[PDB]
Amino acid sequence: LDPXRWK
Amino acid sequence: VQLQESGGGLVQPGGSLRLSCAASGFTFSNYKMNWVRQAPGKGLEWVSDISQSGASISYTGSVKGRFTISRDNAKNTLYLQMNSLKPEDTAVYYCARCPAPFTRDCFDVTSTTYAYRGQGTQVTVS
Amino acid sequence: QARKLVEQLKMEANIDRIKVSKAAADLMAYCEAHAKEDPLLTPVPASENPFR
Amino acid sequence: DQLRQEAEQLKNQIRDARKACADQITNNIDPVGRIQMRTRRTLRGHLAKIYAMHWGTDSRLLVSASQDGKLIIWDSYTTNKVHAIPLRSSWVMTCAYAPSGNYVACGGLDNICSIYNLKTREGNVRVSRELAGHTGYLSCCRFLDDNQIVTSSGDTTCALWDIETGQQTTTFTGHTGDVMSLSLAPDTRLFVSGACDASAKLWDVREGMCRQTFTGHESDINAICFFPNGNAFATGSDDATCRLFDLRADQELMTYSHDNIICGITSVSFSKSGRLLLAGYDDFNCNVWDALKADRAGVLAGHDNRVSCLGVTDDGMAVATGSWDSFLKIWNGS
Amino acid sequence: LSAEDKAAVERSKMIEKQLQKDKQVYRATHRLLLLGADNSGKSTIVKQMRIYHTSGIFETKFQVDKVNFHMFDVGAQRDERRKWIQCFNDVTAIIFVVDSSDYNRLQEALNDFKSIWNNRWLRTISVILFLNKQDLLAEKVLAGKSKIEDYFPEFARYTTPEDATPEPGEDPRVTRAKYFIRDEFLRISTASGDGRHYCYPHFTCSVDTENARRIFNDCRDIIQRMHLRQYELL
Amino acid sequence: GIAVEVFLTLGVISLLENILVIGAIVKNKNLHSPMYFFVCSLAVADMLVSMSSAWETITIYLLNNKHLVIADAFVRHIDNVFDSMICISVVASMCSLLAIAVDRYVTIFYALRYHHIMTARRSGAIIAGIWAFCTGCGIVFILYSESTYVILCLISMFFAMLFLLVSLYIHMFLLARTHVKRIAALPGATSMQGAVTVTMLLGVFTVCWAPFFLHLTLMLSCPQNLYCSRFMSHFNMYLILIMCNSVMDPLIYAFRSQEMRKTFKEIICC
Ligand SMILES: [Ca+2]
Repeated sequence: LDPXRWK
Repeated sequence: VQLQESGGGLVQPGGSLRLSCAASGFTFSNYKMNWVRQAPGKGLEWVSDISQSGASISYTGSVKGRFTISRDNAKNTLYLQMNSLKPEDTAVYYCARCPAPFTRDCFDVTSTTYAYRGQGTQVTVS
Repeated sequence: QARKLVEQLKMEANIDRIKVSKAAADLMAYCEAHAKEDPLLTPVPASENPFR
Repeated sequence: DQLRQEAEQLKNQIRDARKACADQITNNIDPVGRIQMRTRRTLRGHLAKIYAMHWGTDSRLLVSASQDGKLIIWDSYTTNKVHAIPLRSSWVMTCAYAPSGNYVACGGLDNICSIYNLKTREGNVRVSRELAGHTGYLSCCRFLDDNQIVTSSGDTTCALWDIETGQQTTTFTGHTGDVMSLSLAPDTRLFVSGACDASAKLWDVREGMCRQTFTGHESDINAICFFPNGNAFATGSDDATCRLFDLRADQELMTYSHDNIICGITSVSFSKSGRLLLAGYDDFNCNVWDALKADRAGVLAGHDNRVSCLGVTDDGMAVATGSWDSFLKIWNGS
Repeated sequence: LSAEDKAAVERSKMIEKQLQKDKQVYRATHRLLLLGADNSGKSTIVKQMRIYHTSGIFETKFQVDKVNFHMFDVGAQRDERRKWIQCFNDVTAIIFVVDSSDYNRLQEALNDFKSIWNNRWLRTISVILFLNKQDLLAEKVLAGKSKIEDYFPEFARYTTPEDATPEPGEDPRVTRAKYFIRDEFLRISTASGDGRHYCYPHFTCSVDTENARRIFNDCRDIIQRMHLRQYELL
Repeated sequence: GIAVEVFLTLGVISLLENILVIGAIVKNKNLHSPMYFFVCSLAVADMLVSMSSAWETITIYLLNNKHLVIADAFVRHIDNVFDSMICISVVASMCSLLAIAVDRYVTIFYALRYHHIMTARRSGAIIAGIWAFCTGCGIVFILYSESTYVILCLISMFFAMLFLLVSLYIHMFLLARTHVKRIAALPGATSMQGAVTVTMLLGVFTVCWAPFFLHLTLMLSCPQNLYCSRFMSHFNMYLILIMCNSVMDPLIYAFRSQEMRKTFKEIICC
């Protein structure tokens, strides 16, 4: 559950 | 509504005249006004133009500079001062209002019949 | 046209004229009557009002 | 000179007689109060400015005319489009609904009045008669009955016709400027027409000559209608005013204008009781005036463009309103 | 729910289908108001592009590149026009024809343009101008009679504008007079409004072809300028 | 969070205007041209971007803190749902914006034949097709993350759509310049307005997601580089700019034409 995607 | 034009007559070339038009039945201040002349053997041609409160003044090319036009909305009387006449100025002069107040264009002053126009004053040059 | 205008004006002037107060009373009376039937001066209930 | 002097003397006598009988600080009549007017239906389907609309006799059908060249019969109850007649010329300026409902008349810049029979039900609507004979644009056609139309024109003349034969019957030639609107009296015998010159005249369709002449305006008269009884009529003029002329007094009674209002009046109509004078204006919204007390009574806002059409129903339930926004609006009181 | 109401909604649906079909063809056609004077060849202008194909109005439907213009000339009306011109509040353009080879009644041609320009219900309306009968002007100034300075005192202290594009083999005095006449109307045009409408003057003769393409192109420019101004891009 | 509100206020700000931009399309009758339908689609996609990103941020703040406990398998799926909604919304926002640009270009360059080219029914069909394609892409792009092809497509979309959005407005501005050079040569009578308009439209679209897509393409070009790593470390404010676009776009499309402002003030009266 990380912010936005492709971080 | 009736516009009565005063003055008129026969004057030698180079004379002077004062044409006073009195208007009744409406608020004189809100209406653009014009002078239209009709020469014998010709239709009516527009001559002079004054806005609601003397803000703008205009003339046809043959009349620029010579004749002058002013308003007397307090006296409800419009004035045309005539000087340095020419043989082509022998005509009938009509003070024409234009249809609607608060309006910067005026239609049908030159028309064959206008709903409310002066009877006219004849001016003749010897 | 001058003669026609004169004759029209002369049969216009001779017309009898009723007082202005009489015309005002006529308008007031016809407004007071026929008033409660006017659907816009007095709006009608929506049951009998096809425009809801 | 002698004829002009006689005319001036007659005018002076008329003015003296009229001002002699001029006998309003009257608090007895109650104010109407603020008029609450709500759009119930909004009629959509016209393609361009609505410039003419006439109510039906059953107070449910109506005819509307639009510069797309379309005469639409609407059912104001269910908003259903009853009829859609494509006109021969798209510059229609007036429309008529025959009091029997059998016929619609329309006319415009083509100087003719076209008649359509509504009740055929074999194919679709057709043109029954193209009454030609005007040399100016038609401003207001109306039906006396199924076989007589009165017609205003932009050739200064009104005309009473006969649809069956196709030719004029009477001609009314007292106006100097273009005639813009005529209203049939309730008794349906004399009609009143208002012109570009600030004059409105009665006309008896039997004889065909002026009965009275009415002045007091300062510019063009765009719209006219009768008070519910055939004793008065209101004109809306291009100098941003309305005036009420009564025949018996043969003079002025009440003038309706505001310092705020600066634009001319495009349509005038009367409610069933005659207490609500409805006038469409150039500044895009209708205004309802109180006829008696001569004050503001309410506004009809909602039209994006100039209000051209304004017709109350026969029973007084609805108030249609066309405009250059291309929409008709049925209004009502809550 | 009822059978009669069913039929009512049925033909109302059919009518609205027809109305949408008519809306498509109505909004894709462009309506022109043709105006002029008795000496201004409106009739010859109409019956020169007529190939593109008691009554109080005449309608010419012509087609340039499948845009389907409807030009509405006005016949058999009274001389007054303060009332029936408001019907053309929504036209693409007013095509104004002038006869600027008379010098006498050119003045009320000027006041006529000034009235069309300065009228509400026409403030957004662009006026195309055809200064018709240019050969009359050329032959009238070549002969050396009836000088313009007699009727217009400011033609003496007027010079041919820099932007002017005279046709080759054309006298300088005739083009000076021509562009002075054009610039009088242009001076009236570029004096009122704020980008709402523009004048599009042309020089046309009596037998000039490609006259319809001029309404086509100036209508394209009118529509483009209106869009560019609403997108705040101009 | 320490600065969690930066993902919330902006989203809440999208409430105050992106709803209205929708409401102003279905309340005024004459705002039913294709362009304003595309504007409404833009507002819908911008609201979806804002809400989906804000809800993912709130979920992340809750889970990583001690305010909620939940199994990890369901966390992965709720993560995928939030991400897919965000990606759908982003691609729909970009597609709607390009549709507004194409509608304006066609309205000007095909000025007379426009109504025989595009009607409101065709605009509804285009909006439906755009949202269908965008939902499909926003599903596929996150059912398959971590694949260089998906990031490659999500970058090629932005590049090939920025290029078109720029070129259409450059042609439009050069035409408007050919017009102002003709208005200026009129007896008796500047491209600054056009230049500032083109600048604002082409720069709001860049200062808002040039950085996020540059970060995406740097993650596949120089991940083993400190120069690019210091860039990628600001993915937080890249997301912030992604959200700020959903505030800027209504101001630069629907808050400028006077008809939209009129219906907006009619709304604010009530
Ligand atoms: Ca995520």
